Amino acid sequence: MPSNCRRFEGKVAIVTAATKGIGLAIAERLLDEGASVVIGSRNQKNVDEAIEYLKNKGLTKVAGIAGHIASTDDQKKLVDFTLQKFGKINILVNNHGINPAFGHILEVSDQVWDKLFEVNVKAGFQMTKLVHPHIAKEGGGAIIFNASYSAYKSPPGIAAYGVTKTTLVGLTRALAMGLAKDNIRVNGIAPGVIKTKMSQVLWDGGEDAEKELTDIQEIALGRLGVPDDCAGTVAYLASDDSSYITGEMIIIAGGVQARL
Amino acid sequence: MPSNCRRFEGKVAIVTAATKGIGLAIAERLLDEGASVVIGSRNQKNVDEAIEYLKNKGLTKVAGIAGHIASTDDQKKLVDFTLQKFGKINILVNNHGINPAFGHILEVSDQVWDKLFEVNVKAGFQMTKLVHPHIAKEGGGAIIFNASYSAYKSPPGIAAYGVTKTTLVGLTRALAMGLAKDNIRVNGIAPGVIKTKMSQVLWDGGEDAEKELTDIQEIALGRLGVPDDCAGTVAYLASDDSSYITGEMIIIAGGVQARL
Amino acid sequence: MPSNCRRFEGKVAIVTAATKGIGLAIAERLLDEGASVVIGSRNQKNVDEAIEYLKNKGLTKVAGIAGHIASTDDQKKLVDFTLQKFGKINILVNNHGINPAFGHILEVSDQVWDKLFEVNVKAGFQMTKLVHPHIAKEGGGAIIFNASYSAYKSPPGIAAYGVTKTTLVGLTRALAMGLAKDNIRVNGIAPGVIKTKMSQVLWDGGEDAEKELTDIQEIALGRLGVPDDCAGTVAYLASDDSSYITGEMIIIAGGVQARL
Amino acid sequence: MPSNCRRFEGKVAIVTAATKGIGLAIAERLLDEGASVVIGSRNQKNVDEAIEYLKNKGLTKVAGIAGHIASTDDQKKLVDFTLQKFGKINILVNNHGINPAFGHILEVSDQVWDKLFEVNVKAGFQMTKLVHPHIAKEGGGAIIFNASYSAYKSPPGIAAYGVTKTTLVGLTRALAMGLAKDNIRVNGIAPGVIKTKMSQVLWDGGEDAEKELTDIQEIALGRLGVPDDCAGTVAYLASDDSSYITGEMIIIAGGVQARL
Ligand SMILES: NC(=O)c1ccc[n+]([C@@H]2O[C@H](COP(=O)([O-])OP(=O)(O)OC[C@H]3O[C@@H](n4cnc5c(N)ncnc54)[C@H](OP(=O)(O)O)[C@@H]3O)[C@@H](O)[C@H]2O)c1
Ligand SMILES: NC(=O)c1ccc[n+]([C@@H]2O[C@H](COP(=O)([O-])OP(=O)(O)OC[C@H]3O[C@@H](n4cnc5c(N)ncnc54)[C@H](OP(=O)(O)O)[C@@H]3O)[C@@H](O)[C@H]2O)c1
Ligand SMILES: NC(=O)c1ccc[n+]([C@@H]2O[C@H](COP(=O)([O-])OP(=O)(O)OC[C@H]3O[C@@H](n4cnc5c(N)ncnc54)[C@H](OP(=O)(O)O)[C@@H]3O)[C@@H](O)[C@H]2O)c1
Ligand SMILES: NC(=O)c1ccc[n+]([C@@H]2O[C@H](COP(=O)([O-])OP(=O)(O)OC[C@H]3O[C@@H](n4cnc5c(N)ncnc54)[C@H](OP(=O)(O)O)[C@@H]3O)[C@@H](O)[C@H]2O)c1
Ligand SMILES: O=C1Nc2ccccc2C1=O
Ligand SMILES: O=C1Nc2ccccc2C1=O
Ligand SMILES: O=C1Nc2ccccc2C1=O
Ligand SMILES: O=C1Nc2ccccc2C1=O
Repeated sequence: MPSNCRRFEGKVAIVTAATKGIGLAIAERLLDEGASVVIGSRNQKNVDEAIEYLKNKGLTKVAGIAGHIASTDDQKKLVDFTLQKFGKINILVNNHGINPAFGHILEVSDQVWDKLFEVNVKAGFQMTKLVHPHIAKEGGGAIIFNASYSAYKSPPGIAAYGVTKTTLVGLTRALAMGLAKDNIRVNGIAPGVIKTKMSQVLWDGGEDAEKELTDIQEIALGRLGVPDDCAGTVAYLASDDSSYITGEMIIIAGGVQARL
Repeated sequence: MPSNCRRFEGKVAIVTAATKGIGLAIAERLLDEGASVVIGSRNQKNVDEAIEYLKNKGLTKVAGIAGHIASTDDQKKLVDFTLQKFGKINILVNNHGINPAFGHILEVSDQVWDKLFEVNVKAGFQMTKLVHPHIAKEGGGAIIFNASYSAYKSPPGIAAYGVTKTTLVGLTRALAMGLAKDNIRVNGIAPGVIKTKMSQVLWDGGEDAEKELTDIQEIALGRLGVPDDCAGTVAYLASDDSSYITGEMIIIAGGVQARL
Repeated sequence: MPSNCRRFEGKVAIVTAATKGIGLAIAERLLDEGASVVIGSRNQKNVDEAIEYLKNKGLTKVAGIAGHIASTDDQKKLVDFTLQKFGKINILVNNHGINPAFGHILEVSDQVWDKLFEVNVKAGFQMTKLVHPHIAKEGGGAIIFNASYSAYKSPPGIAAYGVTKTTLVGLTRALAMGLAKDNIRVNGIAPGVIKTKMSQVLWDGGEDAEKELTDIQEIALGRLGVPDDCAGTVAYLASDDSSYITGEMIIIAGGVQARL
Repeated sequence: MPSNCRRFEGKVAIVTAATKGIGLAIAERLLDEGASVVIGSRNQKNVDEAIEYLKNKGLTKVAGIAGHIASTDDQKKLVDFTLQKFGKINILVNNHGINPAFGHILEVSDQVWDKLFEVNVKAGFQMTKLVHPHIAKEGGGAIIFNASYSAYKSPPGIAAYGVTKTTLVGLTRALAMGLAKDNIRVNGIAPGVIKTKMSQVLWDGGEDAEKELTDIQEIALGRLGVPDDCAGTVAYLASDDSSYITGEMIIIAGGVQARL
């Protein structure tokens, strides 16, 4: 698990929606590598539990602020809080996304459609616009989007959600092309089924949904992912180990095929 | 030009935003192949001129209705008008899209962002939901989305527009997967620079912008596209000549490379 | 059904390996649209039977020559035979491909590896080099490669074959970029499971084994392909309906997902 | 800079063609992270100079063997030499590739065509077959292919080389799917223009010819690559930081666009 990598000493990262699951694993890895990290999520109780969990592991250069990531008020509070705590921003990890609908795409109301894009796409664009001048001031940095393997392979039941993740592939690229002038690299991850609360539904009940879903999605490595399976990639994408990489998506899905 | 193809006798198609350019060329080709076609656009004057142009060529199985494609009132009027005129719907070509912004993606306001998705993505989803039961009643049919090569290669100046076209690649796929049960095939085109009013800006002033832009985009075939360059593909995708093809995008850009 | 399309009057096409299955369906469609066609395959008896099958349908502008498509002697003879019979070449359809191996990729001998590339890739490159000056002399034309959906989704059992089909995606593109100067458009089809002798092992077992295979393969349209499912696309790709399209692959797999 | 990463203590890697350029940078990075590495190339003098360069930096867990990577005799000797020196193999980096041709694809002789595939593809397949039982014996490991961004964007002048790199995208995938059972992850890098002897023709001309090339190549980050730009990615792909990732290609081209 430990890499002795210390690629983030003197860096400040915001990780949105990072009190559980993938976002929390990302924050932990950045802290392990020397970063200062601000995490956010809606519920102060989750912020508190996450901060405690991290500080119990000796990861103390972390602060947390509760807010709704699609609230323009709360977006500004998150960015300003980061500047107040640590004085600068180098890295933004847009990890937020909602998956509330489950059903046929024809049954997605216009309201739910707009809400999916508001939280899953627009809020990441808004957060990028807010952090941009601060990252640019440091001479550059990194922005990472957490999309989904469903961006490439449209899934049943949550297809509208999948479309918003396709959108993030394009948004990642567009911001990469537009922010290169500021030496800000924009990349993304596209995780497969990761065992978190959002995907609990699918794989509920041990091996039965954890063994058929395994080879129903066609996962070559024969297991579902865990949150930490995303952290090494985000750390790599935010570090100088990827200094010549921008605009790219890395699929983290155990070998499931959906593009060349 | 004439193909003697008559693949659409007894079929009814809606082509949105089809009084000029690509949409009008699509409607003309479907009419040439025996279809009944309803065209729409915002301005009644454009509807009138398009209907006249078509009827002067002997293409008389066409009707037109003016409306804003992002108005839910006007969407219902367009679909109901088609059912009133021709009794059924077999084919929907979502050709509408706006490109009002020009500038850096960081300067796209949240309002313009939402408007781009409302017209370029949501309205096509809304039109699909409206026509779906009618196409399904005929035993199946075709829905075609006009995306853009900029869905794959993020362009300068109109990057936000490009992201909405990336979205349509995903929406095309999602609807293909969800509407297969009704034998409704959903595919798209992704045209490069086509010489229309929307792209007049770029290639203005004869060969100078029509010869440098030619090999500034890197077009292997050494010329810009024209609206009719899209019609053969849409006709193919809506016909039984593509009866085993769904969920796919065809790039119509004269050999510009942006995916494998 | 007929399309009544007649897009190929006065045109000459070579279709390789076209005495059965997909190649024969392609040849038949071009002949139906007015073309003169030369077909070939190894076995003179298959040539005879194909020619008689076609001529019995009134498709008499056809001629056949037996040869091995990877033999440089036979390649020259096929091209010269076409020029002698019909005076020119406008269109080459590289339909040929073999898959003798079935098993794990690690058990593919170096010899079988090289043979797969010799027939499935090199022979299409060689045929392209031979026809090129003749197509260029007519002011341009079309070359179509029959790859496979396994070019994008690596299959079990025939993975090495799949790699040769990935190669053809690249070769189609490389030739498109290099022959644009001559107005020769190079595109490809990437069929899914098409019911022919080559794929019989997968789908033989009655219409229930097929229905099972469509669910395993995740074919949205719920059926296997047939050879004619490819013919309309090749005709479209070889016609002026695709005159602004080069370097592209069209997946013909009933909605199986393997790229955006 | 250092990363201080130490992810490879007790691991053994083979890096092919690794006495200059990208391969040497990869070997150096693995050694810096604690690995034992075997490097090879044709010329004993280059092996000597690479070994001395490394040992002068204190990287002494390295050994070298001269051989031709497409020689089955030399392939066996390279693998057996690694086992004799270090007892095991965990990691194979297939870095080798040649491009002797420059010109139009139509002028590539059949012989040069076959030689391109022999070195650039077949030798990596052969090396994979040789190392596989040894990596599998360790409970799994990693194989990395160095393809090229020209696998996705067909280049002028070296199109045939580009096709061999498209092949490697497919081969990486096929091997990923087939070696998953052994917990062997197979991934690839697809570098853009990296400043090495191989690419010198393109970028030699001073830091103004380079700046010009970055604009022609449309490199968002505005500079050419260097060998170390590849090393962090290979190390990441070979480490447990990518333990849920197999079958993927990472483009390392400073933001040049050629797939979604
Ligand atoms: N797990 C998977 O299968 C999977 C696969 C592909 C992609 N992803 C992506 O990974 C990301 C994280 O998913 P996860 O599975 O790790 O979820 P998770 O374990 O349920 O974590 C959710 C986190 O998001 C926070 N959150 C939820 N809504 C929020 C809002 N409106 N504003 C701010 N924070 C919010 C939650 O805290 P509060 O409740 O306190 O707000 C919590 O910290 C998502 O973008 C998802 O699309 C997940
Ligand atoms: N030309 C290109 O370079 C290019 C490249 C890639 C993709 N595309 C796509 O092709 C499609 C058509 O573009 P085009 O270049 O052919 O445009 P165009 O020639 O300017 O045609 C525009 C058509 O859309 C109608 N329209 C505009 N806004 C509308 C609205 N809100 N509701 C209903 N109709 C509306 C116009 O009529 P009214 O003014 O009367 O409404 C007209 O009929 C678009 O989706 C575009 O994104 C174009
Ligand atoms: N069926 C599928 O599921 C499927 C899917 C994707 C792609 N494809 C591709 O479709 C193409 C055609 O295959 P098919 O499925 O139509 O097979 P098929 O029905 O078995 O027909 C194969 C044809 O190729 C000829 N042939 C075989 N070896 C030859 C050689 N060395 N030289 C010249 N002709 C030769 C055969 O005739 P002779 O025996 O007389 O030579 C026969 O006419 C292939 O490239 C294949 O890879 C097939
Ligand atoms: N540079 C670029 O722009 C670029 C871009 C994309 C991909 N790549 C890929 O990067 C890889 C490495 O190339 P590079 O740019 O680092 O080239 P480089 O700096 O010229 O190094 C090439 C290395 O390969 C060795 N080599 C050449 N032929 C060999 C053979 N038959 N057997 C064993 N070793 C051999 C050479 O040593 P000896 O002379 O002693 O054999 C040398 O150590 C290649 O696969 C290339 O296709 C390069
Ligand atoms: O996009 C997704 N595809 C998935 C498949 C399984 C579990 C979760 C998800 C996603 O969030
Ligand atoms: O998406 C687009 N990319 C373009 C390039 C040139 C002209 C028009 C367009 C588009 O509409
Ligand atoms: O698509 C394919 N289906 C197949 C069945 C058997 C052998 C090869 C193939 C293909 O390439
Ligand atoms: O990316 C590349 N840049 C190059 C320059 C010269 C030769 C080959 C290549 C590549 O594959």
